[PDB]
Amino acid sequence: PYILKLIHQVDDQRVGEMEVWALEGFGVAHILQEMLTYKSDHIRARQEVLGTTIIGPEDAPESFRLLVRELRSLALELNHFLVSEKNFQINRKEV
Amino acid sequence: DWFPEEPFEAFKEMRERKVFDVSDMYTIADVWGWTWEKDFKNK
Amino acid sequence: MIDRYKHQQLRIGLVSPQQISAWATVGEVTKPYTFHYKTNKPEKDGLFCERIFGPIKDSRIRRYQMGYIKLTCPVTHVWYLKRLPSYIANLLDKPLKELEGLVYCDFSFARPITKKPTFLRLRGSFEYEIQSWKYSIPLFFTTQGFEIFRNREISTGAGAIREQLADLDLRIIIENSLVEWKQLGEEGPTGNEWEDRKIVRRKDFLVRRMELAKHFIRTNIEPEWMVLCLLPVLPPELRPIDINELYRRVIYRNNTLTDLLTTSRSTPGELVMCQEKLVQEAVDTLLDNGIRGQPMRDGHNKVYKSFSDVIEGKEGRFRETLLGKRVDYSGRSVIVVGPSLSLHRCGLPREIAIELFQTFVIRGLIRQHLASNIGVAKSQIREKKPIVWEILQEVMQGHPVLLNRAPTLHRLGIQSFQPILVEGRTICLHPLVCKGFNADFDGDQMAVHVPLSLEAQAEARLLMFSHMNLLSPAIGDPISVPTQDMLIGLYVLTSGTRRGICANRYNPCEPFFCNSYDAIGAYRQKRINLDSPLWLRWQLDQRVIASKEVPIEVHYESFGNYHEIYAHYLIVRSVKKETLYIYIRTTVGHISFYREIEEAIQGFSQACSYDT
Amino acid sequence: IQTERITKEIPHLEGRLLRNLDKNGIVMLGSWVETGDILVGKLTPTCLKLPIGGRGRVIDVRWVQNPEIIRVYISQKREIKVGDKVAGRHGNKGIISKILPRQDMPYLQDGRPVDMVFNPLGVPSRMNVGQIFECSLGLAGSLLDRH
Amino acid sequence: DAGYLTRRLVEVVQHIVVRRTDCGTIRGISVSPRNKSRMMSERIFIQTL
Amino acid sequence: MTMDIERLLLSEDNRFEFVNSVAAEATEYVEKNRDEYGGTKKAIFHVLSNRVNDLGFDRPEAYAESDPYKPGPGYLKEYYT
Amino acid sequence: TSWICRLCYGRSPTHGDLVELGEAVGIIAGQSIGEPGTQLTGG
Amino acid sequence: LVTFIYEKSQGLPKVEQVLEVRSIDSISLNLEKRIKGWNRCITRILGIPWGFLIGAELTIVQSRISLVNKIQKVYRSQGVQIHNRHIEIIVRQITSKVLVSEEGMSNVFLPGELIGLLRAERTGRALEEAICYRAVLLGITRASLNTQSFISEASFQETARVLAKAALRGRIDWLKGLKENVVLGGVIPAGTGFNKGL
Amino acid sequence: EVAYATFENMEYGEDFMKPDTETYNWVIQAYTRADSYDRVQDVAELLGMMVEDYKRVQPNVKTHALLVECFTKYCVVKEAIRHFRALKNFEGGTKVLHNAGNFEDPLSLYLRALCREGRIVELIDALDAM
Amino acid sequence: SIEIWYATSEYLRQEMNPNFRMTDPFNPVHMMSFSGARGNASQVHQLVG
Repeated sequence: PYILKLIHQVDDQRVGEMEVWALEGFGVAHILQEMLTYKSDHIRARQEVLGTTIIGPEDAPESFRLLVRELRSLALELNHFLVSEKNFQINRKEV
Repeated sequence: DWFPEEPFEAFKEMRERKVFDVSDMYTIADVWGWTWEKDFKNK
Repeated sequence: MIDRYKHQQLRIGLVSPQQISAWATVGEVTKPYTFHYKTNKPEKDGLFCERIFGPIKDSRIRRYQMGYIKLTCPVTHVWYLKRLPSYIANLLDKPLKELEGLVYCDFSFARPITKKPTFLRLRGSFEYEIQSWKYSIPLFFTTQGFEIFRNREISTGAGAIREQLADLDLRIIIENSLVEWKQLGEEGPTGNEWEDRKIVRRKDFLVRRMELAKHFIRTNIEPEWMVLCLLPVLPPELRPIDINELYRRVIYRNNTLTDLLTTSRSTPGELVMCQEKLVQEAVDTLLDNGIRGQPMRDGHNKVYKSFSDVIEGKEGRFRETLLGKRVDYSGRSVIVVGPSLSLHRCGLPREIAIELFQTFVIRGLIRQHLASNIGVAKSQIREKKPIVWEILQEVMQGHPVLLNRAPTLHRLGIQSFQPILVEGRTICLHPLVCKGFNADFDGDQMAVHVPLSLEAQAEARLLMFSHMNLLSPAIGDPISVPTQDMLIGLYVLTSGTRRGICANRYNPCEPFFCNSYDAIGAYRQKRINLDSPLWLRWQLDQRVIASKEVPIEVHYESFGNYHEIYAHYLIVRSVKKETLYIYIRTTVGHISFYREIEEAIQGFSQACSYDT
Repeated sequence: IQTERITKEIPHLEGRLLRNLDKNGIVMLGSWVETGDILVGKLTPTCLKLPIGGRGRVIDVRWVQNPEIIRVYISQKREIKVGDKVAGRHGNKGIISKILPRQDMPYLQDGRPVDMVFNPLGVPSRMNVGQIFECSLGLAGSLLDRH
Repeated sequence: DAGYLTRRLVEVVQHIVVRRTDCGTIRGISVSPRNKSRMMSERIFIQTL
Repeated sequence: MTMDIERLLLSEDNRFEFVNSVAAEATEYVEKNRDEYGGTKKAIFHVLSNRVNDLGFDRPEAYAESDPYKPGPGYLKEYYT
Repeated sequence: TSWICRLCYGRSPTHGDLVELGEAVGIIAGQSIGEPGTQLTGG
Repeated sequence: LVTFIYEKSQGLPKVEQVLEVRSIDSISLNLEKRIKGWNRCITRILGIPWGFLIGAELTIVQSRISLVNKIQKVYRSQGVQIHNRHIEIIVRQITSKVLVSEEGMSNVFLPGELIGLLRAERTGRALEEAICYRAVLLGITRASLNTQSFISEASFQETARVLAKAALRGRIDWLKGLKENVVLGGVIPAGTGFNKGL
Repeated sequence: EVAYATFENMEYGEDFMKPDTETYNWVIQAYTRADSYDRVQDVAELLGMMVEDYKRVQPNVKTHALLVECFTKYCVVKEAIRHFRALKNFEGGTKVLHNAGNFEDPLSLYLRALCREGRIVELIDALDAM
Repeated sequence: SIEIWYATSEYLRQEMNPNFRMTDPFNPVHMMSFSGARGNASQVHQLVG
């Protein structure tokens, strides 16, 4: 037969929203967090994540912080509080 | 599959199908012994 | 059992003008400017001013710190005015048409404030300007004294709404709405569908109104905040050089309104309103542009993307940015069939593996003193020393990776495999798992992610591996069932002897093997074919699955031995003894298939020798 | 690259990259180049390195010059390999997963080993029997020396 | 169409998680095998139980 | 190890608690001995090998295996894909 | 309606035993119905 | 020349029609006949604390068995085997809320309010302040927009409308769901993230 | 929500963790003495659980004290009267509802609510209890 | 025209498997579909019917 060679290897990432559903189905909460953290647009954590794995969170991701500003621009105040389970001490997580 | 069209017959279907029965038919007054509540409304 | 309590409240609400100022604390913006055309510098007090939004080049604060705009006249928030049903209309009980004309059709409203004394017979919204209100009343009370109580009697624009909202007695609103709602249901049916249609709308309006009022007094949200006097500004990083021209549009429109008020005795009315309705429109299109009756368009007739749009659609920063990320440690390349791979393994190319395990390889070089520091290791990796590949080979050993199909299909669209360094520049994949991924081999590219944290590596190995996910949760059926030529090969094996007229030319009117090993060995020596019938001396119990039928023929010898010929096996019993000899009529293919399963079980048991 | 001065060599660099740069700063016409080697040495008040995958021999270089424009052409002798896409004219697409020596490929009764092995399962599902006709007729045409 | 339906289906039950051992309910859906076989197969009736 | 992983889960009550316990113990191991779990020995595999050995069975430490037939230091085993 | 207990749900199809606490059983149900989406005369 | 007229004699769209519950008769064309007769008969045969209690339950229970049968009818016809659990979970959310009638007004439940069936059943068991509720079937799109979290509703659709309504009320979200913790990057309260890992 | 979360952990738990009369009082008290959004619906549902669990839990003096406190505060008086009538059957009676005049004394509110609602006949009955 | 050709087509599909089973059980096209490895009766019917 006559067989051609194609161009794909000559001419020539993002995790979608569905992969989140699959990860939640497995219940891999730490893996799911890892996708939306320093292995993403997260400057503070990614700055030292190289060096922790070279030698051997607690902050909202930049995406959430960016989301707050957009809602903050629409005269909407999005506040994240952590009411303590020990002494009921309410503290506002800065975003 | 399909409950009876007649509401009275539908009540019969619930009791045999354990959907609802008289044992589940109670209010706050009788379970808490509010005997005085009887003579305060239907007057 | 005490649950590990974790209470995390995430409240949202309207923001007071003071808290808007608190965000900018001073962040006042007055110049509708940006980076200079020539000097490439941010103008002072501009949309990119360094003083307002922090240093340009720490510099990370520009993503967070934001400024505000001081509007001379209040502006209604279009989310609560033109998004039907209007919360302002519900709260003020006035129909939306009256509110629209009060802020867009230069109408006037009577008695905006009730908490202060008033001396006028005027009642409500006046679509016509009062003749005596412009030259007679101001002259009588003098201009200086007239403006003191001017807004107390007649107010125009969003200022009328804001003062009216402030003046609202929320307790009273609940009381009179309830009795009005009670009164409407007292009459009952009216006999007319149209009248009954409207009585339902009014009753639901009253219920919605009092529900809105009951929420206001139980929270710290003031209804005046629906009409903002300060406009927050997005941080410059989030708006690099579309919405910038909107911000410069409201700023310069508002600034020129100041020039129409700060000047000595400007012309009121036709000029004051002109750049007071426009400033309302500028804030309107800035917040929400799709709800406008005449949405604003650019010179190229492009519909402006409002802040509502930047959080509504998929391109908005709500779904795409949050539900999914441009995850690092990702490598996309063509995949090929690794038929020799194990079910839980995947082959990674050297150039893809080194990219994913960049940090871990550097750690190995530093740990074993091959590289003094990070800089030496990175240069050494680029040098591609033979030691680097040896370090990479041991680094990937025991470190699972996640393989993801970008057009994801199932829960198996993302799964974890143990990577092994393989030759070539393509990702070898197990044939069975390529069905869980629907990985056709006419072209496919997978995204691979390497877990970093020890917790992530733990759950990747212990929850997502293919050896623990064999049943589909839909019904509980296996997913890694052999298919394609795997199923063909097994079918040929178990497709046994030709039977009946397909085996003998004429009506009749075979080797015996003491054990399965001889039958397999004879097949290897080409002595018998795969489908050629044979008799296997069966040492176990009766185990073959055949249709339950009486023997075809029983050869009962006179000495007590009787042979029972079944459809698929021969059983030799005796009366004197209890020998119970069984011979199975089968093929090498059935023996090979049975032996393969039995050997797999024994091989797995011996490897996992818990006995020792 | 569209232009800032093109230099023969940039400081704080070694001969691992600047080996092929010429007097102006362009590569030698006919010099082999690997990934990461500098092609045009520019200095702005900015360079041109060969990206990953790009490799081979430099064939042509253009000086245009008014900012100057430098265009450099590299020829790659891209032979077939694992992961390339091959397809017939009947929609029978295929990725290459294995490359075997000629002595272990299946061979005909004249001793010639086959060049490519296809999955027969593709035909019944995809229902393209034209390749079956073309395959057999191609063998006849080559033996009879016909087209 | 199926992909669009997946997003709506997962959203309505994205919050449902097994969080308690036994909720303590007493009411149970009653099923009888004699009034059911007249419509559906008996094999699928097994899967329901 | 795959059989051993399941064997541990047989005596477990919740597989999500098991992985959390394994991850917690693996983090404890690496903190004590930073320069041990980087190459041929993995922190998580060492935990799994220990947990099997705690049951009374025998496994190699961290399931690590060498290549007795490796000819030279520069020779790395090419995988026949 | 915001969660479900182990007994009320039942036995997990994947593991062949009673479901374990913390399983995202709602998302599993959503995918179990959406996945067969791409699978759905003589008279 | 002449024109004859002759008479000649459902997949994913059928399921979406059933799931979205755009019209009550759109799923079976017979459920409306049952409930409409039940609506104007049960509420008058029985008293105030039980006219709506079991009357709504009859609508809920009958809809539950009807909805699962119609959904399973599509998949079983196409040779698709799905356990009832994965469908009953979807139906449970759909047939969960109950709508209070316009007659019932009080400081507890105002008319035109959406509450859960368990909420109404428990409140009606104790209170007598005119708790008049009728069972309501919700589509998956509509039900997902009426939950205990605006973040999930906002990220789903109608983001401008959901946020605007929540902002006035000062809505508190306890992020007890899964999608809520995804957007803010927190560990989801499921799987390995259930409780706090202890 | 902090108190309710603990209640859920024990409501949907083992037999020895099942709530008793004292437990229901604390959960209701948390919702009644709330400095936040409306909680009358939650109290009614929480009360709905207690009446459903009648075979195990029976109300006490503190139970009706909070319900009268809750209903009078949320202006629902007809249900407040019902629990006050049951409250009168206890010897402690209004003194428990008084709470030493603390928490913006609910005992005065019940008297004041009846006066404004015009339910004078019930008002004279309340004075008899005092 | 529609019915006589549909009945003929269905009869050919109906008789396809028994013909393969009774005459050419080891036919390569038959074994690929009958074993369930690849393809179904409808696709084979497009080739041989």
